[PDB]
Amino acid sequence: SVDGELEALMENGEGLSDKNQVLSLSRLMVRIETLEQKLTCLELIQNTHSQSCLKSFLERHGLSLLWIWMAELGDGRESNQKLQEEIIKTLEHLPIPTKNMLEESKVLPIIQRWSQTKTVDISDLATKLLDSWKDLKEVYRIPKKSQTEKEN
Amino acid sequence: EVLDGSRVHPETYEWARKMAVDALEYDESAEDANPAGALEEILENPERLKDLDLDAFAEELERQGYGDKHITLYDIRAELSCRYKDLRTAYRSPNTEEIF
Repeated sequence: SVDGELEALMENGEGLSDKNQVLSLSRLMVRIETLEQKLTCLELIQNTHSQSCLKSFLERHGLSLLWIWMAELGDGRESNQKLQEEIIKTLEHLPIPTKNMLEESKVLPIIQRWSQTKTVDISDLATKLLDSWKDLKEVYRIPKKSQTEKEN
Repeated sequence: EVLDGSRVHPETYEWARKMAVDALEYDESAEDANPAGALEEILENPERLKDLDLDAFAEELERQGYGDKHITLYDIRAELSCRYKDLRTAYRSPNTEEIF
């Protein structure tokens, strides 16, 4: 059971302590559908003080997992603020080192959308999230925008 | 160490790696995605090099401070398309007049 396996990760209090625990959480999040499972993973990740574990969640589609959990909530509901609170506390806690991770995973447009879409204030949380990503490490992608047709 | 079989000068190595990784749109999630794997892979799969906006990349190099590189980057694309392609004209049989 997803809930039983997730509570087994909660059992140490220190969040995800190792690589197998993170992989297990990743695989749990791949199977998670209920509100409390999502809230629990988010709280577990916020409680996960291990930088390498958090980074490995991101490596394991972690932003895309959060983006899917956010998408099911739709573009504006108040009960969802309970989940969005834990989602943004987790996103704030997550050490994303590069800006294109956010472009790939599509979490950023939802945080912008939710910040505008008027008990911890989700617009404050969403606003607290936007700034930390400006400082991300030097990357450029040669844009594949080319109109030269692959040299025949 | 594969570009040693190419005209990409040691100066240019680092730009070439970047071209290969970006041309594949390769994995960027960990340092375990080493550029040498992208080289070998793109070297086998040259069509992926051919669709990049290298002109913008040259602007970026201009922006970092390297000046114009437009022609230099078109040369790294030609190297990866076929390493050390020998440019000598195709050997051809002596013409009748040459023979005479």
